[PDB]
Amino acid sequence: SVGGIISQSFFNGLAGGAASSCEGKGFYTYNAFIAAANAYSGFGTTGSNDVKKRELAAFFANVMHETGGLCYINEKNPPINYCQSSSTWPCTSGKSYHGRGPLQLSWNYNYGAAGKSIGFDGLNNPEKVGQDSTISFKTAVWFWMKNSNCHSAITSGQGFGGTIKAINSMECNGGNSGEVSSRVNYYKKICSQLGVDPGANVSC
Repeated sequence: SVGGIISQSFFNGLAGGAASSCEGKGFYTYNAFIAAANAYSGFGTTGSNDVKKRELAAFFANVMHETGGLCYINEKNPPINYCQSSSTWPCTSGKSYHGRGPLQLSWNYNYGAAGKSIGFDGLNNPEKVGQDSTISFKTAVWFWMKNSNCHSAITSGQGFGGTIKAINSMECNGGNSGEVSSRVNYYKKICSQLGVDPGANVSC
């Protein structure tokens, strides 16, 4: 029922600010988002209308931050391949697990697990996250629901700030106040566009 809260018009509003030269423009699509949202039971369909609106606002605020406003698919000039040697999620030689997609999925161990959930080979074909729109959004909803405390935070009174803590706790408590402010600014704007109060515990 996410499409009832986030319309095509609302999504185009978010995606439309990206410069035409952004790789994300026309890659990050409403069709892909709605397909991804519906794939994970409870995502933006938990709680009252205000709770659902705040969860979706929280998801999009973090997505807007991570992608520079739905501009970037790929992490810029990644310094490493993001391989942590593992017997469970072995790195494929020659592949990079740099950030890709709406929440910048990174590291072999995360790609492996995402691929297992979504139905692609995360270790051998991490590039799919930057090539298939629906897979790309599914990695973000998967991370939100299954690989982090983001969903639990936003549905247990921890507010938007709890989602920041769930995603990159190093930013909180003065770690990087500019990064927190970036995420918060997006959250407040999106809440305003959805006509929902941002709630408590907005920052961290």
